Amino acid sequence: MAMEDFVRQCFNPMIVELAEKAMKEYGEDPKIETNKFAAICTHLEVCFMYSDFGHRFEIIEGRDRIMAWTVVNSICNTTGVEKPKFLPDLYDYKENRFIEIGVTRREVHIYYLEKANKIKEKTHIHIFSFTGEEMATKADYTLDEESRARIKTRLFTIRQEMASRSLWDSFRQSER
Ligand SMILES: Cc1cc(-c2noc(=O)[nH]2)ccc1-c1cc(=O)c(O)c(C(=O)O)[nH]1
Ligand SMILES: [Mn+2]
Ligand SMILES: [Mn+2]
Repeated sequence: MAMEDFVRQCFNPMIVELAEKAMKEYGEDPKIETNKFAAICTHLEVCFMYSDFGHRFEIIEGRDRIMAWTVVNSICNTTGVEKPKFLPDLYDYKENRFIEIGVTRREVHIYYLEKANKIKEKTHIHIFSFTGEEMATKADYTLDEESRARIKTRLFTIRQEMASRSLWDSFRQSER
């Protein structure tokens, strides 16, 4: 699979390994579910990028479940903020709120409703597309123009890379 080769070549090994771990532990093979693998990596990278543009953010996504919940509990105990039912992706120490990060091959409003419906919580939601569109709750985009622009550019580059290798048509039809 070119798709597996693309993944190993466009994401850095820590991300690839983190994505592989999370698939394999749940009995999913990244050489078979190659679109899912590419999606997990993409989303991981966005979460890491989002975190890196701030010690403003706590990274929750990408840790094992014990650690993610340890981090969430520890944030809750010290800030007082409500404990989410689902593991979010980051915590924002400036805005004092969790963030759910969405990356979608579909329209941002569509994916946004899917997320908000799933955590109907007082978690902030920020959706990115592979087209440069974003949507965030209350149109509050958390980051500055430049950090958002780097995320959008990276996502658009992944898409175009996939398109170079004729993987994009498959990739975008494999989301809900
Ligand atoms: C990135 C991803 C991909 C899939 C997926 N399954 O088949 C695919 O093509 N993608 C399912 C869930 C998730 C996912 C998305 C999120 O935004 C997210 O916060 C999580 C999470 O588990 O915390 N998982
Ligand atoms: Mn997550
Ligand atoms: Mn997410």
